[PDB]
Amino acid sequence: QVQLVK
Amino acid sequence: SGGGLVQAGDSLRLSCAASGSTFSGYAMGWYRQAPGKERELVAAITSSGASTYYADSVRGRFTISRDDAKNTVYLQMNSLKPEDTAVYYCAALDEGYLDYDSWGQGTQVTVSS
Amino acid sequence: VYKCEICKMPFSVYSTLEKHMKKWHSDR
Ligand SMILES: [Zn+2]
Repeated sequence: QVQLVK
Repeated sequence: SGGGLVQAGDSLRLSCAASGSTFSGYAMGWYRQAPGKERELVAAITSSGASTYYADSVRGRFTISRDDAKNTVYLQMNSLKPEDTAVYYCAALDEGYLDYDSWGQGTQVTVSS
Repeated sequence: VYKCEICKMPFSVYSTLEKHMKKWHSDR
């Protein structure tokens, strides 16, 4: 996993 | 689209995506670091997507889903409460215990009322 | 109630640890 958005 | 600051009753949707196809063959989970507590598994989904886990506090309100084709996992958060305030992360269930450092970056969700 | 050290999922005594490992830590 790397980036999480919103 | 601005930030994670919202009020109770509002809904948000979180996504977690990575290059390649790394999430395939692994069950995935959404974790949160609320002020005061250690990690909480908020929702999980098996490798096939056939089965689903939800923490008691969010069951009925949150929804987890995966798209291995896009290497992306989702958490649909309806009816936010102030107790939902945390940093949110996604990880392989095989890696739920690793240091936050080795995880991604994480997004704040901040609910008000 | 037992927490899993890998995922921190709670299971009850009506689903054993080895069932957790097969369902949630293998290939579904
Ligand atoms: Zn586990």
